[PDB]
Amino acid sequence: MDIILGIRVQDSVILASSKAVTRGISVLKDSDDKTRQLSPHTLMSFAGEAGDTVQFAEYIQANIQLYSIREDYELSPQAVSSFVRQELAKSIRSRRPYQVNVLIGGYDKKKNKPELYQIDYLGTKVELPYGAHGYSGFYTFSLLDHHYRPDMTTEEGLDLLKLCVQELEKRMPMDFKGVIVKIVDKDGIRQVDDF
Amino acid sequence: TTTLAFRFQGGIIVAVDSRATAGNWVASQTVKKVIEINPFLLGTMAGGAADCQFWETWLGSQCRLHELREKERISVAAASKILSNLVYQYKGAGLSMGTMICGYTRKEGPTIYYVDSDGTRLKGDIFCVVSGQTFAVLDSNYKWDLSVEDALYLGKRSILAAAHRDAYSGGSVNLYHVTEDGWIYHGNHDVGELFWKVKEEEGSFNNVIG
Amino acid sequence: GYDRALSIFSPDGHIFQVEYALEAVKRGTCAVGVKGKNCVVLGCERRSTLKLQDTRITPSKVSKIDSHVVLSFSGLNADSRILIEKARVEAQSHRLTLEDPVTVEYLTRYVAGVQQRYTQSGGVRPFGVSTLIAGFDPRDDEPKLYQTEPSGIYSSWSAQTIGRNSKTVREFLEKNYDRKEPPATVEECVKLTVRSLLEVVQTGAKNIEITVVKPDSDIVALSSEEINQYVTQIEQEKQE
Amino acid sequence: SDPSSINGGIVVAMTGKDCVAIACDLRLGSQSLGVSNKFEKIFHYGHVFLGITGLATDVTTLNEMFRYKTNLYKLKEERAIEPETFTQLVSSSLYERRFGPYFVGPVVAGINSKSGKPFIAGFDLIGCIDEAKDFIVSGTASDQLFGMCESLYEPNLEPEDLFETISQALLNAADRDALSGWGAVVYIIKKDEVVKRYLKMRQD
Amino acid sequence: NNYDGDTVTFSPTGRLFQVEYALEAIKQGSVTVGLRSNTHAVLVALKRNADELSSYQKKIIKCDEHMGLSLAGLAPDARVLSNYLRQQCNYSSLVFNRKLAVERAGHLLCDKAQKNTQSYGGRPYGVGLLIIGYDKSGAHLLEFQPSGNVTELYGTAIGARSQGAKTYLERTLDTFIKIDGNPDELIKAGVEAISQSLRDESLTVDNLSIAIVGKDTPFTIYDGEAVAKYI
Amino acid sequence: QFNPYGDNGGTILGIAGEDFAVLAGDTRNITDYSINSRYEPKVFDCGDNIVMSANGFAADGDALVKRFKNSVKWYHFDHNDKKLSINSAARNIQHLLYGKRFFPYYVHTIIAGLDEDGKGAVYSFDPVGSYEREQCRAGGAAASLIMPFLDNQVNFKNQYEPGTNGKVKKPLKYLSVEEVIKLVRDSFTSATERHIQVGDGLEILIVTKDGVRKEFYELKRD
Amino acid sequence: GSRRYDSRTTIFSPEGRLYQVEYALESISHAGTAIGIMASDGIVLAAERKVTSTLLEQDTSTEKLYKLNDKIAVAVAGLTADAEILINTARIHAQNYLKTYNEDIPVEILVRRLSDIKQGYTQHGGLRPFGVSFIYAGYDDRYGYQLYTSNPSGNYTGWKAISVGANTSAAQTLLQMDYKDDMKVDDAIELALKTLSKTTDSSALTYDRLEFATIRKGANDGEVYQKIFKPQEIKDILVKTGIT
Amino acid sequence: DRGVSTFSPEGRLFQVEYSLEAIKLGSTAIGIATKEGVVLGVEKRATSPLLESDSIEKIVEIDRHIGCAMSGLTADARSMIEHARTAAVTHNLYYDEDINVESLTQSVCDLALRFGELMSRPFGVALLIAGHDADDGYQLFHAEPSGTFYRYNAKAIGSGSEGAQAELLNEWHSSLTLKEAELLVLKILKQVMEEKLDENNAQLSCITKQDGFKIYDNEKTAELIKELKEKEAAE
Amino acid sequence: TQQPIVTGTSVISMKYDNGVIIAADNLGSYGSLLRFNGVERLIPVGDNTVVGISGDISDMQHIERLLKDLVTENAYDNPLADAEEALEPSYIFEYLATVMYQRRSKMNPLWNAIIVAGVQSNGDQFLRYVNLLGVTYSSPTLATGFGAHMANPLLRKVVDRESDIPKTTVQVAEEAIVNAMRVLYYRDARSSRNFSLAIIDKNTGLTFKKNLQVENMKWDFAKDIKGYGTQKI
Repeated sequence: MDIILGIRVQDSVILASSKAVTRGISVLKDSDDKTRQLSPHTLMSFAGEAGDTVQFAEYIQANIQLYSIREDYELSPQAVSSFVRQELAKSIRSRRPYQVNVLIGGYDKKKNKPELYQIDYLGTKVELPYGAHGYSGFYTFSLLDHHYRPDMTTEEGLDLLKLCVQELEKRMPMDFKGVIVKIVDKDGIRQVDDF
Repeated sequence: TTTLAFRFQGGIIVAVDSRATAGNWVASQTVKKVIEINPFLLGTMAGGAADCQFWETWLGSQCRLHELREKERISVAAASKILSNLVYQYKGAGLSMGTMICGYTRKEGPTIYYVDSDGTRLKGDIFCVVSGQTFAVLDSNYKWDLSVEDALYLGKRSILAAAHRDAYSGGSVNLYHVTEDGWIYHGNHDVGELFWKVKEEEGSFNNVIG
Repeated sequence: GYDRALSIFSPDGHIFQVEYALEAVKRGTCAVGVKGKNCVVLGCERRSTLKLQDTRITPSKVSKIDSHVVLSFSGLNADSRILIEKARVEAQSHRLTLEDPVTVEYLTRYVAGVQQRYTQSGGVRPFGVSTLIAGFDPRDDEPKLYQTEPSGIYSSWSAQTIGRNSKTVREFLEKNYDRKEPPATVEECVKLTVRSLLEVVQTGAKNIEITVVKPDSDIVALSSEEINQYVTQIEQEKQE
Repeated sequence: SDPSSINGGIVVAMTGKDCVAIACDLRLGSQSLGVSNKFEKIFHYGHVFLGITGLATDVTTLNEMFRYKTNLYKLKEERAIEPETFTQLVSSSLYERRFGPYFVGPVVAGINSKSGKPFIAGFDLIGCIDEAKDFIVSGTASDQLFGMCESLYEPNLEPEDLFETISQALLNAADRDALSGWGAVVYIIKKDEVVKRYLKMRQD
Repeated sequence: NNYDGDTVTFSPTGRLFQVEYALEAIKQGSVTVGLRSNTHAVLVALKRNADELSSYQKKIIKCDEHMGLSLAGLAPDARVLSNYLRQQCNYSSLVFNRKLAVERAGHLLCDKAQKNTQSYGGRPYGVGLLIIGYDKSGAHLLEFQPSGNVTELYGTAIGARSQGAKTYLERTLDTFIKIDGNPDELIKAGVEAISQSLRDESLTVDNLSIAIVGKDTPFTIYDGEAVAKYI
Repeated sequence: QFNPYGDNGGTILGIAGEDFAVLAGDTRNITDYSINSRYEPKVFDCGDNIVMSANGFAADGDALVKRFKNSVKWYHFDHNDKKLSINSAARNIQHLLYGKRFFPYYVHTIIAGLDEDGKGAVYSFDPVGSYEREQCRAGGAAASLIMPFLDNQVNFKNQYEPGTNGKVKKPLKYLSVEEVIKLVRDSFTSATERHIQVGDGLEILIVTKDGVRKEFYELKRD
Repeated sequence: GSRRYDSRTTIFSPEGRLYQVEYALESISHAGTAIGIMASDGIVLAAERKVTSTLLEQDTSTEKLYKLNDKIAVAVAGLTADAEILINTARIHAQNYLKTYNEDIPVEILVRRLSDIKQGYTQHGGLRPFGVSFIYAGYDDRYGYQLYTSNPSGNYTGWKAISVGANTSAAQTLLQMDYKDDMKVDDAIELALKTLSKTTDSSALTYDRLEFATIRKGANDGEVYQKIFKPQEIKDILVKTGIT
Repeated sequence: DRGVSTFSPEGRLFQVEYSLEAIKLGSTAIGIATKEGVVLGVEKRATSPLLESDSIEKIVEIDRHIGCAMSGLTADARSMIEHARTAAVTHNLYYDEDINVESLTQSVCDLALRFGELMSRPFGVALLIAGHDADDGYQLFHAEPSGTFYRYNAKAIGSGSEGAQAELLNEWHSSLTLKEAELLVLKILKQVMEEKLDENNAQLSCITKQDGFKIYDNEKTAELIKELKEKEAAE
Repeated sequence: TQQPIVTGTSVISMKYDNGVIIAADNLGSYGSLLRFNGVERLIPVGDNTVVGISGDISDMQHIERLLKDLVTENAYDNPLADAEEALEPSYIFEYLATVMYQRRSKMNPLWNAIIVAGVQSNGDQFLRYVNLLGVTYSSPTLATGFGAHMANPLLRKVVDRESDIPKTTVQVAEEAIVNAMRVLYYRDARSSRNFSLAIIDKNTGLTFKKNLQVENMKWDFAKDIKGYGTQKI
């Protein structure tokens, strides 16, 4: 199964996403990036049913990029998360629902605060210091409950994230071929090459 | 069914078997599992034979319309996404398709996209489908700096490896070399004759007597 | 539904509703496009009959269609919004399906296609709008400037103007714009665009808007003071 | 599998002397896994309070829907909606999805601004109204809440006494339900003041 | 005058001017002749060129193996009505294993044309058709007017100067009806008939279009050096 | 529940010669263990020197052949009586079959004729319109009994040159129409002995530049 | 058929004008004057009710000033019934935006949507346009205090001060003369009433002929309050500013 | 007013006859069919010297074997070209072959009379459709907004048509070479054009069996213009 | 999709030298209950065609109305309705075959097996079968349901191939049919003694025989059968 983790530290939001794409017993890819830049200060990670995940993520990207051009303004992460939730809440009662789970990490330039939103395929949304989707939540959550401090620096958050991944690599039956880590802060979105 | 596509210095190698089975019955040993979409784009047949043929012939039609309207060769990214978007409309209806969309453009270089009936679209350096399993066969002798002659052999040898072990793979190997100026057919090789020659010349398949 | 054929042929082979749409464009404030060697500049007239205007919030005359393409227009402001909305949707739709932003020529061809459709569809009148569409194709440094009109015809221009007194500013551009050597720098191109509007505008105060589009999605609107410096330098050279 | 017990959580409402109380737990889960301890299930539109238990996506959707509808009501009526009228709107809204319902147990609490009469109501997922004088219970520990309320409740309790009763009814009911707890909120509602209290409780 | 603005308006004398104007488009059209015996039915059509560089507009359309027509007036309208006959012939074959009777084909063309004369927004068909066929009751010739009036005839002509050919056939009636089991002689009579409608121009090899259907003859069109025999 | 499909048995055989093609079928029509007819033709002249058979569910087979024959008639109308080439016919039949992808024609389709170079052509289709050009294809009940024999006696598979000990394959010779018809007749005689759905009669349509001609041979009626 | 009786409400004149838009604007010129003035610390909406009666119930009467949400109000000039159709549409769009994004609709987005509806009636459908001009007074946290106008054409523009309805030529000159950028709400209130008092076709300006509203951050701390003035409150501000 | 589909007392459709007047105001387009190929030439007629003339597209590819020149309200042609390309590709998909030039032309002409109270008016543009198929070789067709299409050995449309057609009447013979046809189109364009013909205000194209449809480079056309000038000065 | 409720059993038929014979019993069965006895399942169309129908009787009554409507429709604007443009057996069959296949293709069949017996204009015998699946076939003998299993074997002993048809007289053909109806009465638990028989002859036209009974039955041997093995009384 796929790992998508998010931790919101003092001044940023970090998203860790498993690189593995597996269909049945064969591993299709080991370098997959389960992320879409919605806006310059908003990143969305996604895990779920094949096809649905990328189709949903790209559709949200197109809609947020359209809104950006039309108003020459960046929607707040809260606004982007509410839009994404409503799209998912529509799809559950649709003919064929999107089986996609998302983490939305964004930096709010007005409030100068990082925000992390967890939304499941039903349109269940919560704002948390840290979150995860799937089996990974069970393993990781208890570790983050102990170590997490709200005034943590980006480097401390990466260390805590690094600890989580090592633990998951040991206890998980699946090989998820490592994670890609992206940081969302006031300066924007960047990928951590070293992990 | 065994279909192989990989990227190298000299472009893309595409290697497929030619066996079609209904249950234990061998319906054909002369199936063409490479679909010539147009002179620069190749598709591989896996899952439904009709689904792959029909929608990849349709893709060639859509690709031709794109070139008339925009007066430019369609990118592999764009060609692959037309097919992936179409099968996604039909998702849950029972389309069966696992295909590698292969092309070489100046913009992109050699590009392979794996396109799925489930709506999966993945860009990769190497894709193999063996009888209901797909992945990034032997993987031991593959390096980017490989000759066109050597790369053709590796694809041919890789299909031979699967054809021997897998009941639903066999007949012949069909070879294609994909370049920026288009694809080149590298012929039909009977697996029966290939096996004996490979065995003798390589020394391999010691377990088999001949 | 209302199906009435409003755009029809007259005995002399004219479509009056399309020609009367061009008259709406003639009444519109002047818009000018000038492409340099490594830039395109869009100049727009703001009629000074309206003061007490809030310039922060008032719809600007130049609209971004994507990060790399801009659209200015002459004619019915309300009509222009429908073409801008459709163009912005199509720009995102193209990125989503082709995995590449629209070429300037493609976006022009789409807008022009919409304008044409409204000249032989029942129960609709043509757009009272002509557009200047400028920008740079993805990963290309060659400047692009296109014009569309109500009929739906479009074409590429070294420089072009539309709207009221466009005849005068086209006269200016035709004698002042050299094809062999276009405005080499941003300065030269902006200067020539401001000069072309000063033939028609009246006061060089808040009546001239200038938007500079450079390669790789580099689009910036000049302020009042920045334009005022061009207006000052032009007339000081003229006093001779 | 059962939509009304995936996320878990409870709401209880009680009437007192010239006052009403409405209370909820703060847990949101994915079955056995607790996800959030800050998922409040009580909303207010003017002076009318709505608690919603059940599928969390529907709790959020119905809150957004009733905010929408009470905002338009106010603009047109030029006055805040009353508990009795809102109860009918909740019922109407739920029954229009008769054959594709929201998986929720809504609870209305509030005091009529004109009559001053304390009002509570509950609903099944398709909008059938329970207009009890005493108390309304909803959620995964509704049996436990019925038990607690039926013994603890007496009529015409003063606001500060009613607070203790509803608090002890919620806390002890939640502690006998796996999918409820992780904190609790109690609203004490009087004609022109509302006090909101977060309760200390076991976090397992 | 005031009553010719659309097909839905009767004149004070009970005329339909739009239908009469449609009828006028046929008169402007190039001449085409129809005539039959008891064994065969023949179409002869004078094709019209735009200029000396241009081709000669095709006049005869095959509807089935046993039926086809010649057109005079708006060619695109003939294409619509012929397509409709092809479909009705095809429906009869597929559903009932039955070749459509020429008389029933006439009834269908009448009813399709009529609907365009009683409804607002539409216009009458601007073409006349001569339908020939061989069915279970032998050889047939029909004349279609876009008024909806369809008439079974031994012979007729429509288009410019058609009156000349029509008078000739009216004289020859007793002769050409008896040309049984001789296709060449029946065509000769048709070519001699259409010759009465020529002025200045004469029948050349790319000018003349002939069709024939009969007892043991599928509907076949003759153009080019295939009609040189009859010039 | 109502089952919209049935099995009418029957076996068909298409072979492509150098300058000819044959499409053969048994004339027996069955349901379960009953014989419906001992002579119900299954191979049809469709015009333009094309012969067709859609073996399996006879209702779906009749419908497809009817639709294809109609497709030829309309191709003539729409394209100035242009002859429909066997390759164009094959692509057309794919679209007819794939049209009912989610409620298929329960048939195995074979067409035979000449290509545009005048060489023998056979095209084989799955129920949903997957198709391939082939030199040999048997379809229907006794296909598994016939194809191994044809592999051996047409392509000379597993046959080598005596005294070379399997170093030289038996060389492929161009088969005459007379030798192909012998192999067809022997294929159906063998199939009739070992398959209960095969028998009664054999109808062979032979396609050459001269046109389509018909040969009929009796099979055992048990 | 029916074509005979079609006025063709969506065609250009030979000069490239929209007949029905131009005639709708003529209609609006006879409507009671509405004035909007934007200050640094709030907005003023002032509007004249058209020749009223002594028996009209003023305290329950609304023909000029309407609430769209808690942050945005409109002043109406033209057919009141036509305005109410558009107002209800605007109220629904505001709530749709709030439901979707969980944020109050920015003023311009609401104004653009209503303007786009008006535009549609001028380009398709063969229906008459809405005989309505709106002054939009609103606040959002992007642009702060904003004044807009829209007219039957579906064109909209931003303003520091603007008038619609009767005697806009005279009203705009008077506003352009006395308006300054550093002006405050209390000053803007005085300007608006003084302008109506001079432009009015009535003998004198009284409380029973006016509708008045202010959007102020004069709401306790970091929030915005809409105040639709009561008949007695309009009478007080008329005495305060020294017009009665 | 009056119906869009109304017949005149002469038995002609008003709107069709009026659209033919719009086409007369169009820039000139000339086609010449030979046994070596079909040549298509157009007057570009730029409205200003600042208009980049290479952006004027009045010669268009429909398929590899079918080219198309237009005259009149050229914007109206875009949906006709779209339909023609779709028809050509759709037929190849269904039948694994090239579509006949006549069948493609017939498909375009089926749109023409689909107007009433379907589109609100006829097309205000005429098309010269040139192509090759195996059955009827090299072909040139004139597609009108009446829905009628004529085959032509040579045809001119637009403002200079009746003058150009009279010239084509004298010049065309069955033995013309492709090179002779090219010079002949350039000659007749130069005669009927207001401005002086050069490689920037006129455009050539051809369809051959071997190479298919090709729009000529300005450099290639410039050499044929220089060849024309010399051969006219040669007597 | 439905299930048949009131049902008719075997329709049997064969070609002879000059025409065709078709027969069917008069029963309408309601499961094991033999509810209706006066049900006519041979429906003549003009004087040249008889349509024999088995299976669902409600669907048969629908098809009966379609054929009655077909005769009315054919007579519209048809001066030769009683001559050259009269309904042929081949026309009536192709129509029913079209309807049957369309109805099965909408997954809502007419729950019937139909045999169309008649003589064409040129005097050719017509005999063809169609059922709820739209499956069609022709043979010198045709039968539905039990008839296929028991009638065909007996009728095929008279006409085993096409070349036997000219050698088969109407007396021999009728005898074979009447015997086959007796065998079906012995052995089909859904048959009745009472049946209708129709002869369509190219010379003597349509002869329709109602209220026919199975006769010359053998039962006497039953008296000698005692117990199921060992019993002697």
